[PDB]
Amino acid sequence: DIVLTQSPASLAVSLGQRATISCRASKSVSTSGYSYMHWYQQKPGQPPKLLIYLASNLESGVPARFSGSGSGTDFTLNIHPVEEEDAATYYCQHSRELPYTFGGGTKLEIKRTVAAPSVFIFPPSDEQLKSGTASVVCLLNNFYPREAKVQWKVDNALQSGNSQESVTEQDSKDSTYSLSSTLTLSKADYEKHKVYACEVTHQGLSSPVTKSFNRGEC
Amino acid sequence: EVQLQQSGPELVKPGASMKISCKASGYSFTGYTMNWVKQSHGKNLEWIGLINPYNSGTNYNQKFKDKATLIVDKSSNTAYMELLSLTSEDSAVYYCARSDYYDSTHYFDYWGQGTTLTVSSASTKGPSVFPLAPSSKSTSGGTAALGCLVKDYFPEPVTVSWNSGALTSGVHTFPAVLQSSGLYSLSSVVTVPSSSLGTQTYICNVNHKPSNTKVDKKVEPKS
Amino acid sequence: EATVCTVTLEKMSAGLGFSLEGGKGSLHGDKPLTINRIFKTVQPGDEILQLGGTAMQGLTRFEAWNIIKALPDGPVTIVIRRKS
Repeated sequence: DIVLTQSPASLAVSLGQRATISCRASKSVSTSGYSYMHWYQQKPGQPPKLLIYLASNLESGVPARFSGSGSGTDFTLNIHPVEEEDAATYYCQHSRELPYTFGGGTKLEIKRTVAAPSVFIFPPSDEQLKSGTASVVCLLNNFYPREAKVQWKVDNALQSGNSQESVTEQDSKDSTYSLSSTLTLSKADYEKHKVYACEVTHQGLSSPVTKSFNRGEC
Repeated sequence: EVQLQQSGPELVKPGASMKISCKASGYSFTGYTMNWVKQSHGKNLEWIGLINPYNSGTNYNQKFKDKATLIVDKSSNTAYMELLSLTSEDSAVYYCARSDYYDSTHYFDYWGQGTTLTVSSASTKGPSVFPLAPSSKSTSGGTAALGCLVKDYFPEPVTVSWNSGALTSGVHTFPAVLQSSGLYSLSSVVTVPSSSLGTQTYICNVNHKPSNTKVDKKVEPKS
Repeated sequence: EATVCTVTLEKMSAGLGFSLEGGKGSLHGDKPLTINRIFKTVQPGDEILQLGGTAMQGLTRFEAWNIIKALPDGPVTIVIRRKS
């Protein structure tokens, strides 16, 4: 079977700059005047979208900033000038012979200016508390770069091992990320304590930011 | 114009089989080959096989020869893929995609939306949906965040929208997390102007098809 | 208004370098086979009337492909109809 190797595995590129992604095939995919090599873009939650077919042809409706070139065993996808909505994973695919195969993908990050998160904390709802569990949620909204640190404290006791984080894909419009951190507590424990706090560290903050609430207050 | 509509997500027990459908519209079904593709977290994108609906002629990836069977139904413009003796290795998103055999070009120019299959002996569980109420200390300036916590469901996926899709700007629906319990949870949040909190209604629409659980939860300033 | 003319294409091992749409029993009923894409004399929207000795009237898209596959390598005479 033909193996497609993409390079790099990931890259970051500034707005208006040039992104270059390569695909190398384990043997030639050119024959009869064609190179049977195609390029796809995939954003989370969506199928791949065809960008370039037969190595260098632009699929209808695809913006002219995408182009491809190459032949034999070596191909390259170019995007220029790069825009916010090009944040995605890019894939190559050959149809030279059976079986058709795909490369491993290249994730493209759009660089932008440092942006500090807006931070929000959410107490457990009364509806949840009925069921014996309490979730406390800390949201970090629209920041860059992706690296962020979240620390939970309950009555100044550092919480370790009882929270989970989730991070969005890079936003297609402002190139930022968002992050939630969910602290899980039994209802009994939630009611034993008063101060609930999450502390956020990030490059865009001069000092750490804390959001907190006191249980039973508004 | 062209649409490929796949059947819904499914939870299936190890050793069973299941069929995924792909209904084609907006073009001549028997004029183009239909491909099936697997996307997983192990090998990511893999081509399974294709079928020409004109004569049901097929080519398989040999890795899938004993796993997949392709058929079509001309009278309903539908392609089917049957997956046999399922294991957890078969848990993945599956896609149908159209290709053209003219000059053997076979690029995949139209795709179905994907079908999430989970192979597991655990049973289905619908989510509880809890509000993430906007803080009373939201700046009058100002911007407020609100959301809903979609907790303790199995299997993936869940879809969330806001105000029946009339609200999309500022929405963040997070990737689900797997809890130690073996159940998933996710949050969806949105930022809105603080001034709107008094007048505008915010409802998060949650759909978990594998348990047929559909919920509309109004999220209000507490209270 | 439309012109019928004769053109010559090269049959390569893969095919003739275009894709057809339409034909018998296609989307909007029975329509002619037309070129909708040149994979890179003929142009998109050209109606194919004859490929070598085979008349295209009443053929499905797949039948037309088998006609193309059987064509010997080298030059192939083709009759098309083109608008205005």
